[PDB]
Amino acid sequence: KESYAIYVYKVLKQVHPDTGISSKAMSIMNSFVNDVFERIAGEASRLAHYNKRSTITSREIQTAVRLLLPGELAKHAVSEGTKAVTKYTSA
Amino acid sequence: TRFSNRQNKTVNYN
Amino acid sequence: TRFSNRQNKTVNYNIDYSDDDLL
Amino acid sequence: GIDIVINHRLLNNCKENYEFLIKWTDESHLHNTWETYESIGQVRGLKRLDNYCKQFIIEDQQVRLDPYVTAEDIEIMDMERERRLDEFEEFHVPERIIDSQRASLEDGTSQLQYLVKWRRLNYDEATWENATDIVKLAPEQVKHFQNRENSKILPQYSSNYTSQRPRFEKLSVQPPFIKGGELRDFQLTGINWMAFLWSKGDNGILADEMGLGKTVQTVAFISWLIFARRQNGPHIIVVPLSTMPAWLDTFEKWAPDLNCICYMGNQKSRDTIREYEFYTNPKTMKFNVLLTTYEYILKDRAELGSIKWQFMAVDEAHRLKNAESSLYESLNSFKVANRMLITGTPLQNNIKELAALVNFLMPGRFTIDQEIDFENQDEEQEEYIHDLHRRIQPFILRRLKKDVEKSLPSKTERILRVELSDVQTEYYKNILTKNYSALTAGFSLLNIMNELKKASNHPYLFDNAEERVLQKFGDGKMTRENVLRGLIMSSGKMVLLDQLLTRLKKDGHRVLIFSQMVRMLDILGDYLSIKGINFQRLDGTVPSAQRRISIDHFNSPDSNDFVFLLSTRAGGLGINLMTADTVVIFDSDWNPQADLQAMARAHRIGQKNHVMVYRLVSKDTVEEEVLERARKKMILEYAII
Amino acid sequence: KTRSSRAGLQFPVGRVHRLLRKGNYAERVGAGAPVYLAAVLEYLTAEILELAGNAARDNKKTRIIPRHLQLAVRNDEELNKLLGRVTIAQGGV
Amino acid sequence: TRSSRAGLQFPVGRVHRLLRKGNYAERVGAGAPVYLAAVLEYLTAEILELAGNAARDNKKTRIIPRHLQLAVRNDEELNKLLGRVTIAQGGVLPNIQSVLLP
Amino acid sequence: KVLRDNIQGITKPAIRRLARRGGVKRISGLIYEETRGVLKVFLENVIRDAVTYTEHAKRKTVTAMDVVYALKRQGRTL
Amino acid sequence: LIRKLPFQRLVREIAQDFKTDLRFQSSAVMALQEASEAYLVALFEDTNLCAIHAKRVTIMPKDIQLARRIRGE
Amino acid sequence: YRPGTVALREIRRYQKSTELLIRKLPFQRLVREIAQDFKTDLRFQSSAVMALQEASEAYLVALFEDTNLCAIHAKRVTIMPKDIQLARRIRGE
Ligand SMILES: Nc1ncnc2c1ncn2[C@@H]1O[C@H](COP(=O)(O)OP(=O)(O)O)[C@@H](O)[C@H]1O
Ligand code: BEF
Ligand SMILES: [Mg+2]
Repeated sequence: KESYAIYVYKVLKQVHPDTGISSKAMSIMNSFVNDVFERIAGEASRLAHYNKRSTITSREIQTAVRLLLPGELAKHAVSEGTKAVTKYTSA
Repeated sequence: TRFSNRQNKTVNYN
Repeated sequence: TRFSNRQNKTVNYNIDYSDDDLL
Repeated sequence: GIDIVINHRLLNNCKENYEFLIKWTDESHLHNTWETYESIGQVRGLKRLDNYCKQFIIEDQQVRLDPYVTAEDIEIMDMERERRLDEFEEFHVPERIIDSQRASLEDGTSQLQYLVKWRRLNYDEATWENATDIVKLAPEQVKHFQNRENSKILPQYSSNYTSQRPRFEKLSVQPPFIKGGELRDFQLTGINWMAFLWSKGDNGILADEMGLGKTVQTVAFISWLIFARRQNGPHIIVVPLSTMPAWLDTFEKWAPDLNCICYMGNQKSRDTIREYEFYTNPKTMKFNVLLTTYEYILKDRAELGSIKWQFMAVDEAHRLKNAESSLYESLNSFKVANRMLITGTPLQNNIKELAALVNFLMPGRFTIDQEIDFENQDEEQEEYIHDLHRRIQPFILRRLKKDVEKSLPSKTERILRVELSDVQTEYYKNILTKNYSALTAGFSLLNIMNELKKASNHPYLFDNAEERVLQKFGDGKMTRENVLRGLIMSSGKMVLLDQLLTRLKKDGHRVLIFSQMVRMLDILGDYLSIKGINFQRLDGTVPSAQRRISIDHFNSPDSNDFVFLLSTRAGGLGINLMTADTVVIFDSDWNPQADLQAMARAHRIGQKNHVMVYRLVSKDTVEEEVLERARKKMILEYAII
Repeated sequence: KTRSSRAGLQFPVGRVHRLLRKGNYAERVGAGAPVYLAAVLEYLTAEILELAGNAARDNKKTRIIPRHLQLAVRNDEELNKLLGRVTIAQGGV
Repeated sequence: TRSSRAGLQFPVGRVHRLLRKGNYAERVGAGAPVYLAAVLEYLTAEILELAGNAARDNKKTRIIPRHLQLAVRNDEELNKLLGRVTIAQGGVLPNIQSVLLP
Repeated sequence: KVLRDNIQGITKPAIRRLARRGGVKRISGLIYEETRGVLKVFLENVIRDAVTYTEHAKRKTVTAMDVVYALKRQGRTL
Repeated sequence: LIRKLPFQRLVREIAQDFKTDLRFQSSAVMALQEASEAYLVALFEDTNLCAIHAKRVTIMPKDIQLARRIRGE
Repeated sequence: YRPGTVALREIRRYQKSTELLIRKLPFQRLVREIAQDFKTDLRFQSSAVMALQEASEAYLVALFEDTNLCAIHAKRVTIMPKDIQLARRIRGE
């Protein structure tokens, strides 16, 4: 129920609208999405606790993703996050 | 339209 | 809650068709 | 290539001295010849001769060297010999020609070969063989082939009828198309009412009682509509496997001149049937009627669904219980001008099944829905079930022998309440109590009802029980008689039925045994054999030919095998056992109608004498509750009538 | 406009912002964090889906299927080494 | 009400009012409008049942004039009753004379 | 009917197919019994924890989600 | 590749050892098949690497024991 | 598809169709031009024009069916004006 398949469909149409997806693949994407989410969140939490912080911010996640993620994917994703939050905050 | 930032090896999957 | 009780044949409606052997 | 020999005649002595009635991979059964090991030499498939050499060795060992083999076991060996050799001789007689072609030979001459199918045998064997033998062995088959080549009963000869349906009304004349016997008023009125229903335009149900003629009636009606209604386009008859030969036999006696086929067998068989039997100039299809089983529909669902069927007919139509059945799906992916559903009882269990049937006849036309449903007593449901009754009544035909033919003698039916053995009491308690140690001594509790029910029929359904029983007897293991006793004592029903069987043995009575449980029918098979009884078994495992010939022999009046043992799921349906006066049921199913069907297997047009029926009921065990629920289901039948 | 559309993002910032509380990850969460998270989630899935789309397209199939995902995932060493312990149901070797 | 006393849906009071208003007769017996309303709504129930079946076969949720024309021409009795009657957005029963076809 | 399936159910041809999928060229006839043992151990490891997950739900039935939890952590370590 | 009926009967046997009474979703059985196949194939690839390192075409049980020790333990 | 197939296609299309077959503005123009001959300056409800249109089409198609029946009775496929005149006379018009 609390699932991303509609968002998967959005980005699927946004990335390869010529491709359908099996419900199996869609579920795998949902499992994948949940896995990466809990991975980054669990890390950022434990980093915040290590920093004695009761709050999580962009820096914590920006640090955590650079920890989790391969070097290119990291700086690309980091730039995407900073761009996005810049647009969000500038709005 | 959801453009990809990384420059990566081209693959043939056929 | 209402129903016919006349005897009736069996009848069907079909709008559509195909040009099977007109090639 | 080598093909495996019909017979043998005169270890190194066995290899050198003897001679064998070979067959070859590309030559029909009539090409059998007597050949010898050095004369053939090394040839592809010689391991078959090795296998037959081993068989012949063990035959010599069993027939000649083993001193224990009893005279009746030698007689059973002689039966196996002569019965198989006669069936090989039947393979040596053609049954069908499929087509003719002239072909060039290596001498530069040419010969006319007929594609010949063979008796008891199918289109895997069937092959082009020179007509020179066909014309002398079965000129009747040549005549029939020349008919079947030329009937003009084919899809291209009939239109799309649905736009118009002329009336019909009841008639009092024997069908002139029919060679196979003599309809009475009830069969004819079957024909009449089906013709009237067709003439309203409709699809119908036949539920005059089980064994009352439907097969002959349905072939007579299909003949009438082919001839009368020009229904030359294909008709599909779907049939339970075991009865497919009888349906064929019906045609082969009642309208033998019709061009109709049965569709079965491996992909090769079905392919050669499609291309040679169905296709003309591959398409238009040579046959007027195809018999199939349910699963052979799924085997060619879209392929056969490509035909414009003019008629669907359905034996044991309660095989179609619900819309979601893969069969029900496939049959509604098919399109047809007419549907006719045959079963001596129209519903097994519940209103939803009948709703699915009537939707299959006339989808959505009947306002039958859960919103009014079978509360055990309710004025509203009882009103609506009588309203549905009167709505359907123009579309159902139903009668009993009580109506149809008082000449047919009635059935005695009785329950045989019987006590548990100590073994039964122990195991049943050990299901009521949860004893994992008792399970470990002989292992799942995950369906307690099934465990206790099968125990309640027999504790030997737990394999360690036979050991621990015969060891606590101690002598039980030691001899055939001590085994026989240690077995039969272990269930009260077995003791009672052994007494009754001994009485019938003195009577000379002929009897049918039924059970739900194949392992119990195995234990009983072993009991019969150690008791020296002559009998046949039938269950869903035995393939077509052996089961057919078993039924044939048991229906043969000289059959010394006075007992037939049957599964319910396979054996309880479709078949006539007119040689049997008596029927016994070890255990009723949840569904009563299956029991009525089993009764019908005895109870038939062909039954000569008043039948007797007995149900082995254990005292104070759940089957009484099963029986009451089955009776409630029968109350639903009594409500719809 | 909605926080996602304000960021241009195609993911439920409200859900994940809620989930950051619902998972106890911290008793406080700062407004950019769920936004920044959503941005990288979108980026990550896009990279894999692009490769998987090529895999389906190369296999002449419109349907992306576990095989096509698996082929993509194992072909990028970074994704593969990132996902080295992920196992794809019905994804062949 | 009178309609409810009869168990009819149609407005017996309305039809009685019309029977007066139409000046069909100086006297209108009280049974007349009940009987008329009954047979009227029975007729409408019949043709509605047929139009519904037509909508089902066309696989449409809404009954539309085409379905009415199909039903009413297909029922010989109604077509006889309506041999000089026609409807907007109707249409001929789909049919071709066999001799025209190859 | 004397044999027991739990060993026998995993059988020479299926093992051969797995090896071929694993790119193996040839195999000693001894290998199969090692792999059955290893398989039992591997299976034994996961299912025990799935049982304990099912215990903590106090349910009689074991779901794929319980399997996913046991298989998730155990698979990453192994 | 591996046969659901034998596989699930084995699975139920082992479960029966721990609980002695179970029910299973078919999805659970499927997942166990997928896991076991993947694990076994990986171990085969390892043991093949071992066999070729020992310059054999045949894999040997020693190669299984070694691979399992080095990776698994 | 073999010539004349177009006739069968048109037949099945227009029998499937219910919609008006004739240009509406020419029709309304013509009718008001005729009405002017009976009486000047009439205004029209548009719905009146639509009703007249429907009646006109229905009457014409009825006549065409009648003339086709005549034409087949003459054992020819081409309808001829004499067929119209006969059909009208048999209808007593
Ligand atoms: N018209 C008939 N005349 C003589 N015997 C008949 C007739 N109809 C059926 N029988 C007998 O009934 C038997 C067939 O049973 P059948 O009625 O075909 O089963 P069902 O119709 O219930 O499937 C045949 O052996 C045949 O002898
Ligand atoms: F189908 Be009948 F009852 F044998
Ligand atoms: Mg039958």
